[PDB]
Amino acid sequence: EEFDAIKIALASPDMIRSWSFGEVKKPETINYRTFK
Amino acid sequence: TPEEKLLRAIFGEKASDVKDSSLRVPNGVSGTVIDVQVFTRDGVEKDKRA
Amino acid sequence: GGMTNLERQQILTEEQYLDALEEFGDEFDAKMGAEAIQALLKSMDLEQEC
Amino acid sequence: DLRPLVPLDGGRFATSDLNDLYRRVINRNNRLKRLLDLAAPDIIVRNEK
Amino acid sequence: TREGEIDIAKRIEDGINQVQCSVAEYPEAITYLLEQYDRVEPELAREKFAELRAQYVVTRDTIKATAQEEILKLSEVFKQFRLVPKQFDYLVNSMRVMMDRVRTQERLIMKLCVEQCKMPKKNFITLFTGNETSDTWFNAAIAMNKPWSEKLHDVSEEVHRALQKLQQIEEETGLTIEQVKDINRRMSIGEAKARRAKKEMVEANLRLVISIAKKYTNRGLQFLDLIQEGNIGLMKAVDKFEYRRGYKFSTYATWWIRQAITRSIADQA
DNA sequence: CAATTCTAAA
RNA sequence: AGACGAACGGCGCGUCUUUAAACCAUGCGUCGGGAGCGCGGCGGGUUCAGGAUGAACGGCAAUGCUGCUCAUUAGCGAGAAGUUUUUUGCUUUUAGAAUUG
Ligand SMILES: [Mg+2]
Repeated sequence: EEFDAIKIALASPDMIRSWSFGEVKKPETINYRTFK
Repeated sequence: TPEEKLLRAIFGEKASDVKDSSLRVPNGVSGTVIDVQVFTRDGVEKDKRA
Repeated sequence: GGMTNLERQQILTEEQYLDALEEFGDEFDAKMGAEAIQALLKSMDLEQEC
Repeated sequence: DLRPLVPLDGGRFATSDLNDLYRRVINRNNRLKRLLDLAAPDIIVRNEK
Repeated sequence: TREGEIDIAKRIEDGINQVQCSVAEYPEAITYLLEQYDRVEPELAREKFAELRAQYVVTRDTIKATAQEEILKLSEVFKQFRLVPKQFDYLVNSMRVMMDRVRTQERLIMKLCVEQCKMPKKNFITLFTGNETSDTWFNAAIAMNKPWSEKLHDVSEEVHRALQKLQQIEEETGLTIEQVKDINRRMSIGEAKARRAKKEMVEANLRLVISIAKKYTNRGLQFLDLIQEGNIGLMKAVDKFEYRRGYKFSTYATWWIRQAITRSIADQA
């Protein structure tokens, strides 16, 4: 977004929850009758 | 659809559909076909040209 | 370690741990796994040690 | 999309490896959740972790 | 290895006996016990509770000497009660919460000594230990003016009000912090052998549980699921284990193991 | 070291 | 020949026969809603209380209802058919040989 310098550091758990949009639970991927 | 790709991985029976991948001359290459040469693996019906 | 002749850094494997457990249940804070090291990192203070 | 799983034909895939790794990690984390639910003994959770 | 289990059981009885003795030695544990008994409120139990009340009042009237033999005979007359699991666990929980508070006090005080002045451990152990309430560590430390005894006045005041908070908690308990730490050491000692007991039980019983679990190998459920489900079933079976039985160990496991494995395969398979 | 062919192994 | 399948419809397709079920389980397949604001409100969650369910709620919100006014899509390259449809699309790397400036 037209920045001017990159800061890098460690990611606090609050930040890790900030980025995402919701916890991921099950190992299953798709319907396997449909591909939904 | 569902129950078909599952069957596809189980046994597999495809519809007798057609796709074509003939050999086209690469572009920008004039020519004059001076010879054709056909090879057939042993134990197959031949062709008129052969 | 507390007032029990225990050093914050000394590592004691399973059987010495059993012996120490018998010596002391309390003031020998038996933590294991990543959590242990995690907790330890919280205790340490930088600027004074720096 | 950065780790796509091409549906090419059924369960087999043309995919970046990470689907497998995420799958394994989620499986083991769920298992540890189950253990801590059931209050199983030490050595079992030792192997779990 | 019946010796291991019988030792574990009798020694668990010893440990619960010792912590109950400490409870008898401790005021507010008894206040909590009588409060919860009144809240719950058998003629044998009623007269035993009346005896407990008479013992409590006479002992708390006779704090001043014979109180040592008095608490000894309290110990031998107080062990006739069988301990309910929930009630015993809750009383132990409350008194270990007291212990955690006292541990917090200890924690706070020796941060005020150790790192702020890089106190040597050996010298502090030798000197501070024994009194815990006097000027032997407040302004007797400054007395010798050793290299760790000139930058303590700057911290002696926070040490001060920290330890007056500690004595406030002391009168909250009632028996001097020396005595409190001694009895807490006693209960922790008994609990330590109790943990060793369960430790020995599980470590020796690992072989037995895996051996009995190995009978099933072609269920379709993972060998892992087999072992942890069988282990948890066998543990909750052992939690009230009886050694009086002449039957061998595997006899007291097959049904629990079988039902646990059945539930596992039915649910996740 | 930019292409331009050809061959060979996955 | 009709019915139902998270809201409506078209079509697909499962089952049933004048009935709305049943099956299934982020409760099936697939295209469509010129417009933005307004009206209420399917559906689906929150709070409360009841003791297994009743009430209220508006972040949102379907089929619809009376109105005010902003104006009309598309990967690339081959190929086909008739301003409209339609098919296809790469194992690239790792070496080795010869030749350019
Ligand atoms: Mg030149």
